[PDB]
Amino acid sequence: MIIPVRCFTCGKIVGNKWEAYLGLLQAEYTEGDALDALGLKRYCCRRMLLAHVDLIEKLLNYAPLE
Amino acid sequence: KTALEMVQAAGTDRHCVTFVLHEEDHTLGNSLRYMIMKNPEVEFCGYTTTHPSESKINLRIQTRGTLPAVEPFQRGLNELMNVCQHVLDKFEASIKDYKDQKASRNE
Amino acid sequence: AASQAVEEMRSRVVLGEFGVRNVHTTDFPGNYSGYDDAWDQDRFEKNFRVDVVHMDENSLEFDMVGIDAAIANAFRRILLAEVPTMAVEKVLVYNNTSIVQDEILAHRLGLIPIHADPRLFEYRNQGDEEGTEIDTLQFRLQVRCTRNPHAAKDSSDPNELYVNHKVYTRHMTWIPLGNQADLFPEGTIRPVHDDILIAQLRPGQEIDLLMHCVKGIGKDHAKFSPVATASYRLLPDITLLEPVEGEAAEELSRCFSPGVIEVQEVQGKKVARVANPRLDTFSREIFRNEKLKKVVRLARVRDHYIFSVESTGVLPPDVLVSEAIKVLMGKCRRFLDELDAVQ
Amino acid sequence: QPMIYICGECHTENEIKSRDPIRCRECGYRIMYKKRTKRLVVFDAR
Amino acid sequence: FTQSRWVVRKEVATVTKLCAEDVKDFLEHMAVVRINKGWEFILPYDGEFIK
Ligand SMILES: [Zn+2]
Ligand SMILES: [Zn+2]
Repeated sequence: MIIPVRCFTCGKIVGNKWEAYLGLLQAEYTEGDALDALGLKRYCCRRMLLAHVDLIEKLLNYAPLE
Repeated sequence: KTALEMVQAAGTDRHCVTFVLHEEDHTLGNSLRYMIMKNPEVEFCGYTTTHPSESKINLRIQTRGTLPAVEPFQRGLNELMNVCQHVLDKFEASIKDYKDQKASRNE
Repeated sequence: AASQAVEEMRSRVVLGEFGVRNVHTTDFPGNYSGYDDAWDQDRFEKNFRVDVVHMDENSLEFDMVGIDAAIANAFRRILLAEVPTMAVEKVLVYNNTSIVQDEILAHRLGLIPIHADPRLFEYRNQGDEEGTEIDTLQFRLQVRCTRNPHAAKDSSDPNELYVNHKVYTRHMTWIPLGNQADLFPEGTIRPVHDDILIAQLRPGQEIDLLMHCVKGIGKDHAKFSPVATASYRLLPDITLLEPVEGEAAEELSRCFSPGVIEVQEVQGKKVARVANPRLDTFSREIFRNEKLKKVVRLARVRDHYIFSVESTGVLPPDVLVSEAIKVLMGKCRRFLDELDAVQ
Repeated sequence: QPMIYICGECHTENEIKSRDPIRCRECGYRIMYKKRTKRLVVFDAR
Repeated sequence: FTQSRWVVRKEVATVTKLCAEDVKDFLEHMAVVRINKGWEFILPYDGEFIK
């Protein structure tokens, strides 16, 4: 649904990387260059952002609102 | 309430005794085993965790002559304490020196 | 001869093509005939040394020379799962109206690192859920999402339609308890990161809750650990048995990481030299090259450990390592006092 | 005093407190949801 | 696109205030991506005066 705070395997904080990752992708980067720019080295951490699906954006469109 | 138990062998005169340490695991077990094995009066020394669902280790000592196994145990603990103290001193000194050099280099 | 074979067997870990060799430790009295291995305190203190090679905020790398794996691994395990920190433990929630469930939201709040110093608080006793100023901290989170009155007609950008539609970790306000307001100056108690996204709202929805923070260790729950990852590795030492000249020198330099091997001109022809072996990852690619399999030897020094501690932000890493060293002293002191009491 | 059910479509508070058949007061919708509780609940962040 | 051969602006959303996805859809019909160089017109110039 929403980005997890910490990488499962090693415990690094990745919860604050989502907006920056999307911004760097928006700048015509590639995923490799973006992930290296954010500083995620161990491949146990790169999959935490490279394989995420953001369902909360789609779910909130069905949520009640005024 | 007690965290240590000594259970002697079947019929041996206190030179074959198992020490049951409570709320411990490999962190102390392996270091203590290493330190005890260095003592040339020890014939056999090893530990084992009883069960994954329990917090214990069974350290075993068998001394060569007749001296009771408690003395090697106490010696090993003391030597380990001294080792860690010395390591702490050296590490702190080195960190402080490097920080001083950083504060005195590039300015 | 037997002398150098035994020396290599007792001082080097040899990386073969199919398996590591000489993995164990054999420096105990009686294992080798020519030597003596009884514990000698002066001989230990003469040879031990520590080299700090790099350090900045939330990072540290240093070397230990002369220590053995049975002790370095104890320090590593202590670092992972016995240095105490502060983590949210109870969440009092009233009026949760977001999409995130209460249990998931509480779990998420559990994992946020806090910037308190865990050396000034005590373990909370069993029961007594209320706590007090000496063994707890408190934060309060309260945000409500509403439509932006000054929104343009575009009606397309979520950042403009709504206000406070994203709940970050900077909306948590420290609530001083007892006399803590005086001892801790303003700004010291706070979440470390300030960017972590907690949840996400739409207009009309509201989150309002209080959370209590207590002291623990990583052995209990992985949210208490102060270290992102702490590890160590043995210093590599590559050695080449015969000189390598010509294009073979370039081939050798390519079978390693960029920095370790260097090629230089001595008379007009390329000579290979192992320059900086610290940087090798041991891809073991030289065993693909048939000709060069027989001219290199791969090994690692047994009594030289290269540590790499990276903290999560609660405390600087050097302090963490100091505490890790002190914990083992604590354990052996505990057992010594116990033994004296029983005798 | 009378209890409030939120309409399932327009989300306008409605009070029934009677056997009156379910139907929204503003729109025609026929589904209602209870409001959240007022008591607090304690969770463990584990 | 009429003013310049290719549009480097990733952030057309900043000018025209739609969500980024709409901007990417709009670019998709008539443009193609060039790495670290923005978007380029999909097909090249022609001798329009021949007619
Ligand atoms: Zn990781
Ligand atoms: Zn209605």
